[PDB]
Amino acid sequence: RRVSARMLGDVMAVSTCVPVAADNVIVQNSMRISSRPGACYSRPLVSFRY
Amino acid sequence: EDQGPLVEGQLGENNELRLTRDAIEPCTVGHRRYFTFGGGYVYFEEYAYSH
Repeated sequence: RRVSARMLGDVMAVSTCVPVAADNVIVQNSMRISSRPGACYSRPLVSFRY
Repeated sequence: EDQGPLVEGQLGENNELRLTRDAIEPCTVGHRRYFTFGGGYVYFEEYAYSH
């Protein structure tokens, strides 16, 4: 099942993720960081509701 | 050997014994890590051995 993990050394931990419908998610028209010129996010931003 | 002197080292992966201690990282709050040791594991919390 879809889960998130992080190395706990030689073993891994796991947490169950909650699903979200597609209609409850939207991508912004731009990524631009007006507060810091020269810095750009590597992935697009999003806004959603559970 | 059974009668040999004690050597300084650090544990590694898959029960590997490293002779150099250089895997230093900044201390993080709420530390927690299992590490393979022999046939089982060794539990650590806040960078302190547990059991």
